[PDB]
Amino acid sequence: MMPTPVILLKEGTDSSQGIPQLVSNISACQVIAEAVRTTLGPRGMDKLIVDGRGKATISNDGATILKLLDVVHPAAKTLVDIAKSQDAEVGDGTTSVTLLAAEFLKQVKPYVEEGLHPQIIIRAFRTATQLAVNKIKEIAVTVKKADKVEQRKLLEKCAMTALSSKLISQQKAFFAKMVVDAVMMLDDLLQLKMIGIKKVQGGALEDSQLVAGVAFKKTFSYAGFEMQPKKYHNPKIALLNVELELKAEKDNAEIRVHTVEDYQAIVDAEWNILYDKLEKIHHSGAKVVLSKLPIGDVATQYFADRDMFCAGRVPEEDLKRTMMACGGSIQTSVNALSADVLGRCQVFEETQIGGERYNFFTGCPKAKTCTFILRGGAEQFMEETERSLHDAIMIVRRAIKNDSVVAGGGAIEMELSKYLRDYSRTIPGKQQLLIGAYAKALEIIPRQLCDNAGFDATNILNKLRARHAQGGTWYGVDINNEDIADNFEAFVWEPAMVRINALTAASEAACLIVSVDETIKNPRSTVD
Amino acid sequence: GMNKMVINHLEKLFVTNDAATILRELEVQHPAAKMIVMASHMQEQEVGDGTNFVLVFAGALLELAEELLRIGLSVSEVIEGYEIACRKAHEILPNLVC
Amino acid sequence: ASMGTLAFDEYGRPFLIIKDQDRKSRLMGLEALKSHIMAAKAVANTMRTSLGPNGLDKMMVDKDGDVTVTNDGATILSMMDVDHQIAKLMVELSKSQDDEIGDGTTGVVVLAGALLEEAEQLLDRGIHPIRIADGYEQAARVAIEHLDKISDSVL
Amino acid sequence: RPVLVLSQNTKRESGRKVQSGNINAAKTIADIIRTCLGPKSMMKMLLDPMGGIVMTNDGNAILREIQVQHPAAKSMIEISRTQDEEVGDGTTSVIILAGEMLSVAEHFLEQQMHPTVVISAYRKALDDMISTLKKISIPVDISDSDMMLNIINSSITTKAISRWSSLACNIALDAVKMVQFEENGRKEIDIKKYARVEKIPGGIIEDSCVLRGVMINKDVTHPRMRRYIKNPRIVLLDSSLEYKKGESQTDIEITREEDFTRILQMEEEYIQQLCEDIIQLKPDVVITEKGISDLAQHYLMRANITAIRRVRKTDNNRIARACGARIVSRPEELREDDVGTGAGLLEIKKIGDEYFTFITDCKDPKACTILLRGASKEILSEVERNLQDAMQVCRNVLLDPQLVPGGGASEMAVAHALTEKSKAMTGVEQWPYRAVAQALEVIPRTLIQNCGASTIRLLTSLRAKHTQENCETWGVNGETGTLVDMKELGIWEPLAVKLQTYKTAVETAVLLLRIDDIVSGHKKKG
Amino acid sequence: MICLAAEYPAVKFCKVKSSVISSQFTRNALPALLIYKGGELIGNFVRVTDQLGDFFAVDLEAFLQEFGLLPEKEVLTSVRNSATCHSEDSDLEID
Amino acid sequence: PLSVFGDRSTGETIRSQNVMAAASIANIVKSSLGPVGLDKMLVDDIGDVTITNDGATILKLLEVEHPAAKVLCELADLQDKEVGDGTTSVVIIAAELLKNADELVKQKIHPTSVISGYRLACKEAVRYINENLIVNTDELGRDCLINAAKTSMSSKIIGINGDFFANMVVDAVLAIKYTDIRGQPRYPVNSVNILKAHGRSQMESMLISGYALNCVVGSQGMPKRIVNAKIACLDFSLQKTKMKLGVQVVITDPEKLDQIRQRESDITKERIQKILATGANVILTTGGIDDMCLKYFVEAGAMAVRRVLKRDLKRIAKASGATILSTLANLEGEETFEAAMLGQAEEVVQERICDDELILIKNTKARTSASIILRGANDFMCDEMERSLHDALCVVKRVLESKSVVPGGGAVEAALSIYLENYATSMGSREQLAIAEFARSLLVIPNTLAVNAAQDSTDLVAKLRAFHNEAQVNPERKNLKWIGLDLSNGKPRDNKQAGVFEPTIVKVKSLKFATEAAITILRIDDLIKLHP
Ligand SMILES: Nc1ncnc2c1ncn2[C@@H]1O[C@H](COP(=O)(O)OP(=O)(O)O)[C@@H](O)[C@H]1O
Ligand SMILES: Nc1ncnc2c1ncn2[C@@H]1O[C@H](COP(=O)(O)OP(=O)(O)O)[C@@H](O)[C@H]1O
Ligand SMILES: Nc1ncnc2c1ncn2[C@@H]1O[C@H](COP(=O)(O)OP(=O)(O)O)[C@@H](O)[C@H]1O
Ligand SMILES: [Mg+2]
Ligand SMILES: [Mg+2]
Ligand SMILES: [Mg+2]
Ligand SMILES: [Mg+2]
Ligand SMILES: [Mg+2]
Repeated sequence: MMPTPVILLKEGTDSSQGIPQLVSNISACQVIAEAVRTTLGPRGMDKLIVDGRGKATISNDGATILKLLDVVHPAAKTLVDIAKSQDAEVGDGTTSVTLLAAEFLKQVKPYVEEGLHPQIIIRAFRTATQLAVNKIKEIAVTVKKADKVEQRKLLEKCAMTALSSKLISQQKAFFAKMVVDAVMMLDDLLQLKMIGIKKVQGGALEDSQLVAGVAFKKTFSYAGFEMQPKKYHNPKIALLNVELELKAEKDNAEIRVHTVEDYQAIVDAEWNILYDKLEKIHHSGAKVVLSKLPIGDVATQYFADRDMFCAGRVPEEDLKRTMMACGGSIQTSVNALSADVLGRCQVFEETQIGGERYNFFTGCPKAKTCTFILRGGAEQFMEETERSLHDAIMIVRRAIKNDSVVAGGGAIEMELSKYLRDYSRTIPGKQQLLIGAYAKALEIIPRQLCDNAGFDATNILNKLRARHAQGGTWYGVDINNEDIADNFEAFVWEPAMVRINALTAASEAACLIVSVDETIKNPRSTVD
Repeated sequence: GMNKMVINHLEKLFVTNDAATILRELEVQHPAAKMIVMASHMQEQEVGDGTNFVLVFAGALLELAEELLRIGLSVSEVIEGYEIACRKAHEILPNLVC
Repeated sequence: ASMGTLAFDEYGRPFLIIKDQDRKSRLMGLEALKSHIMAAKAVANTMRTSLGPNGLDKMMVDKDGDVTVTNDGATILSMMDVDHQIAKLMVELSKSQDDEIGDGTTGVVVLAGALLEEAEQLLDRGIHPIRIADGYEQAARVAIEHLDKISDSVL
Repeated sequence: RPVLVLSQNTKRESGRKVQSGNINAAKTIADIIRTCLGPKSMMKMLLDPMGGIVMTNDGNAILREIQVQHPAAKSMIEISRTQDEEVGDGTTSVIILAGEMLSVAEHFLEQQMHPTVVISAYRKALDDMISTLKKISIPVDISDSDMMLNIINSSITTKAISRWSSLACNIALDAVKMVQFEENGRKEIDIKKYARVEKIPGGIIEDSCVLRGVMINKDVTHPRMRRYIKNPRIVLLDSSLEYKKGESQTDIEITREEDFTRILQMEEEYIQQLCEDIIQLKPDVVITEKGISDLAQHYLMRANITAIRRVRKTDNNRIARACGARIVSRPEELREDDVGTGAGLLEIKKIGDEYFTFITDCKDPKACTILLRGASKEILSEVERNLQDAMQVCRNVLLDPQLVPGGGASEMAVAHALTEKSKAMTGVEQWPYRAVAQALEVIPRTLIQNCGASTIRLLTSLRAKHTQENCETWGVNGETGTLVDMKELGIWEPLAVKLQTYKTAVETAVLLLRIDDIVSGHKKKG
Repeated sequence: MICLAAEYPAVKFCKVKSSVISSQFTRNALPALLIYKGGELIGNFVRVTDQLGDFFAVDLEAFLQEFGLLPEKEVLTSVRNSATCHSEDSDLEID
Repeated sequence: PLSVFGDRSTGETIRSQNVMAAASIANIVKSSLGPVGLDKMLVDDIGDVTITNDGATILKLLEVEHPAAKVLCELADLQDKEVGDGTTSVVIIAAELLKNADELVKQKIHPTSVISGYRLACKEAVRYINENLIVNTDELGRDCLINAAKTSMSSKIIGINGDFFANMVVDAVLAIKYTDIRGQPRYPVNSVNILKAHGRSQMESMLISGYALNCVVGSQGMPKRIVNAKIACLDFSLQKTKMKLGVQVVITDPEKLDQIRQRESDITKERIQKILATGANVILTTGGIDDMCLKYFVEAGAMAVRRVLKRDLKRIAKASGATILSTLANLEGEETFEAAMLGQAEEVVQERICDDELILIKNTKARTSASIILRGANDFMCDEMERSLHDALCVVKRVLESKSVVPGGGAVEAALSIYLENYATSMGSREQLAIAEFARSLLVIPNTLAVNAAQDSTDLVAKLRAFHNEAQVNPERKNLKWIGLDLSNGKPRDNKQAGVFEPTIVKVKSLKFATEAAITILRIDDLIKLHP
């Protein structure tokens, strides 16, 4: 190095190039993977992360844990990004992607240290991943008769398998049945905004319920609200986007009068406008009035005098769910309130749930939405319950799209590893080592399962390898008996697309990391 | 060619093997290198590919010009020789179309 | 074990993974469970003296000097200035019991502290914490059924 | 919690960057003194850290006065010092050659050639270089004074002393010839110890001469002593001529009245006995490396003897060599053979405002002093450096009587021979061989650049001429910038100097090519 | 000091700025020749410019030697001789 | 709860940290292995520069903080002390062993099983080396020593210079040969004085048929060349006699002071006369000589050298047959010196070496000694030449002491890896894995050798393993055990045919030391770092 009186790049630029930087990138990926290892499997554990503000997040979800981590390593951010991608596309397997990518990099690291050209490793990864995806699609079990009973059983089993790693795994059957029931009621797009998630503190997990309709928290009742009846047996619901208050007609409106008679006429005209809106609402036959905009005390007392229910400032999502459940239409004007634009539910009731008042719309026969009311002893408890239910909902939706399942517990990966090793033993030998390394790296998930459960990983892996070699496809890790068992017969079912996406994303991340040979870091601007 | 992870002044990753992208994400301070970078960017704007070719050819030409200056040639003679050779290459190139 | 892993690479080059990783801390494995059990035990032992007819009140002082004398466990834990995350979890548990029922907000903390205290000596003997949680859930189901059995109705 | 493997201050650098940095540092070190080569070189002013000024064009002095941080630059400085110590000439040439070879090595290192191949090619090339240099050499009759003077002149035409060429050549030749010695079958020259250079600012440079003897900056101890003795008999001593304490603790115990006076009288009597022992040899001059007592001065003047005290040991050895005396420590053991007869005149004269002692008419003296008169201290220092170069070249010629054509003719001849030899290699290492062969052209190229002529045309013409059959002596005229024959111009240099330059340059390139990793900042751990 | 270090290799001449190590010491008290021997101050010389000037190596050498602080002064080897020092298994014959 | 004032690391964290430290130390010197290796240039932050390839020197010069890395550094130092060669190989092997053992441990294999497997693998590797991979030097002759020296001096600054330096080293080693009791030829290296001096090229390095002293005569009046030297070795200073602490001179009669002062020097004068009366020509003393005795020796036309090093004086006395005399005192209570105490040499000359002078004692009688004068371009190159020459001398000493050599170029490593991979299947179930990982770890040396040459390491090592597997399986093709790596062309080559040899003790000691270092580091699962 020489002073170079006129330096080329800006002062403070950091550059790392060659094999050492690739090894450092691999080590960083290993470090990132190590942070989420113990969260995988029914014997997994949760991680607690505290931000600068002092708030704590407790999660078993790999994507959430990685996001809460403030990763700044350029190569390590790839694992976080592929975890986010797996979460977005599938919703489950956010830990498997990171473990698989890190294990790929770990397996190919010794060849990197030996001076092997990265392009060869990338080609081997691409070939192995294509073969593995083809094998997954080939051996995935599907039934082409599609009856309601067996479809329900498959959905419930997939939901239980996706749920048997979280803190609600004790009530996994209950939660999975409830999640499948909620999902089956969505119409054609399976929109997540049509499934409500209400978290109410206090109460056990078994106290959580699914509403065959819509339910939302009471919204800032005005004076005179407590005189309105709080139960109806065949109400008609008027969904409005209207401000029912005494207010200026328009922001730029101005009234100019020069006689006291006109003054009184103007005051009475404002009152008559409000009362005309209220009378138009009342004459429609509706008994429950919900508005997106504030409802004043005058309107509240007017509706109370008519034995009618009012609720203003209802959020957008709650009104949308109410429209999709009862079957009305949101009206910005009350001039044409026909029976077509009026909702209908069998029973409306306001009850108390753990110190909160909730309005319930039940008995809807043709509802296309649902609302989850989750009970728990803590804020993060309910948050992680919601995350687990979201994972289960995503899995159930994907199963609805295509019921192609593979046995979990590492059985699918053992089959893939055996197939890949058999393929690799029949090629010249430069690609054979790398494909064998890929197959060996595919063993990470069952080994991690055994390690988390406290087993002896080596013996279980040996038994699994021997069983797969001698015949058997769905033999995986049996956590309860500390042994191996037929996971397909044990109903440890996974959608095939979960493993397909996991392998694809892990391979792409590994190829991207290997392809980089030089990293350059520009000096910071506006450090402050 | 191998991808390069380039981080600019705003913590933005740029992993790519595009020469123009790498140069524009690099804080180049030397003004002669600035001329060569502007030439590469002009090549990118006019055509769309060949920025790495432009940079490599310019670097090789400048090293060989340094060698020629060291052995005794003057700057003007080297410049005239490069101009004549560039004209000859432009004349030759159409005959190489396959 | 603490603060994470600091290697600075095996080639001498800088090894930065997480922003401000030198200023962050990390507890890994069984010692985290021991610390959490210890914190919960401390909170429960503080609460246990205010249980029953002969319980004694705690005399809370807020940041402004205002004085509150109370026996309500939920109120005491709400006004308690804690920093440990498990202590905050205990406070949230008391608030949950207050919201759902309104009574017994002190018994929940004592019961949780006793459960974690027993789980400590269960962990010391080489039992996976998930197994302890599953056994606790089974015993809780048994206790709930027994309560339903021995319950009595009033007019 | 700064857990680390190595120390915090340890810095490690490796790869292509280290090689590029080392080669660039060597190149820039060469570029520092590139312009100080040839008869048309320019002076450089060096500001010494201790406030002095060093004005010179010698490569070794300029490089020594420079402080550097890059270890490759330190290696180049050590190379220059080694070249100066071994032969005394060719420092600039060896630095430039090392830089050029490292440049042509970097050219290959940019490709995928391992440095070991380049080093092996360099070693083979160096062997062929030595062979060709020995081949194109010519013998010299050392008894021919004109040839020796011409060799010294060719050595000193590139220095500031070239304005006075005959005088400097005669001074150097006389000093080297009369410092030559042979005892017990062993031959020596010993320019370092004897043949002292004494510079007195003032006067004119044409007054500089080498004396047939020694000259010191000393005066008589007592003014009554003679300052001009015709044929002195000189006696040299180390022991003081004064009463000194014994080695052991020797406390006296006086209890009588006359013991104190007796002790003082015996001190005087011991001084008298030493003086009588010295006088017994009947000398004329007594020289001592230590003090001479006043009573000793009186007793010596009683015998008409000039005494000089506090002379440096090197000066006393030079006097002993010049006047044929033997240094004696005990006057009671003074033999006749120890008396120095052979000095033909001793004279104390004042130069400027300071007395100087001259013993300058010795017959067959084996040591001498070179009295330099000049304009100032810096000019005299440069003149002394040039005289040192001339004496080193004369000694090299006397020890090794082969000569090699100068003016870049040898460089071009060796380059052509190696290029012709490389045609039959038919291997992968032929390219570095030819490159390091052609790197020898940097010497004629630098000569032409300093002269101011056109480099490319002159190098092309010289190469074309050297492609002929008898043209190994065709080089570059340093003044007119024209192609001439060094058997006509007369510029010839010792084979030893060229051999040392070539070996040192090639081995410096080999040493610097071997490094590919740098770690620094660690404690000395002494 | 640089010149003195050549003839006195035993001494350990070192330099350090005042900033890295008071205000009154920085304004007009920078030149200090701190002499440390045995871990304690033997020479505490300050304001040395008054008795030195603004002086060559001879002046500083004399000033330090007049107080008996400079160690007593004591050939040029080729480069080096030693390579190690241990039980080097000197020559034997045995008959 | 511990309340220990310090930091504690437990479990996988400390194991990974130790492996990181060992791997970093290995990577420091991994680039200076084999002939295609390149040197490193160290700076001591005070301007001192050291260019070297020796692993021990590099690891000693560096300052290391982590203790697991200090273990490897002192392991390299121990390997240098007990063998003299293979200093980088042992460090690399130990680091690779630690890395693979840590991988096994992270795979939930108990460290005790890994250590037992490592011990078994080391024992069986040593046995296999001794029983299958040794070549006797009796049927090879001087060519074996020359080839061993050349192989040792590869990867050093005297590589291509090997054709000359190997002859020089072999002659120097054979010159100092002696046989002790039991008739065992013992070669006492470090008795070859290595003198360095910049100047002429490396080809001009001179091997002295005698001894070389880095000192000159004390007085310019003495002759600088004595033909028939009679060396007198002394261990006392020749100065003016001074009484000891227990003797004090007190004068009451003033007439005795002159006699006292005269005797103070007459004692030394009489000693000098007694020494010179036996015909002594060269006088060597460890102490100093004042000007008076220097003049005494000048008048006699004899050598006199002061401040001679003790080891140099002992070597000179042993070679020339002289006897060290710390004092002049016989068993009769007198003070005498006899001619039987005088050593003899065929010539003593003060020669000039690059503006400096040194004393050459040529052709000592009754015993032959040797010294080497290394000529280089600067101080750093001379130092590196000295280090490489010491390595070559140690290698030649090992080869001449134990007459077994092993093929070079990683052939031994590949053969051991194949044999141990085959052998692991016959022992245990988890120590099986430990032995397999030991075999895999032994492959790091050829991999590094191939990588340093910018060759395809994977293909070359695969071909080497195939050759050795064929040699081990087929019992009619056992000549392939000598197939190693030819880094010049990047092809497998019969190294025994090519003349690439190493002493067997190098491999054995390196394996044993690396195994112990790996076992020592692997035993740690917790670290407590007390705050100072
Ligand atoms: N009952 C079970 N038995 C064995 N393995 C299971 C069981 N349930 C889930 N798994 C395994 O857990 C892994 C996924 O763990 P989990 O944390 O639920 O999701 P993620 O993949 O997002 O980490 C799957 O590979 C699956 O094989
Ligand atoms: N009269 C001359 N004409 C042409 N070249 C000369 C003449 N005298 C000397 N030279 C060249 O100049 C070089 C000597 O340059 P010099 O300044 O002495 O460098 P250095 O001090 O390193 O020897 C020699 O190579 C010689 O060939
Ligand atoms: N000519 C050669 N050809 C192939 N391999 C060699 C040759 N010379 C040495 N080697 C190998 O290079 C390796 C490195 O040795 P080296 O690093 O010089 O020893 P040390 O480890 O003591 O520094 C040795 O194990 C040796 O087997
Ligand atoms: Mg999951
Ligand atoms: Mg392109
Ligand atoms: Mg109560
Ligand atoms: Mg010259
Ligand atoms: Mg070696």
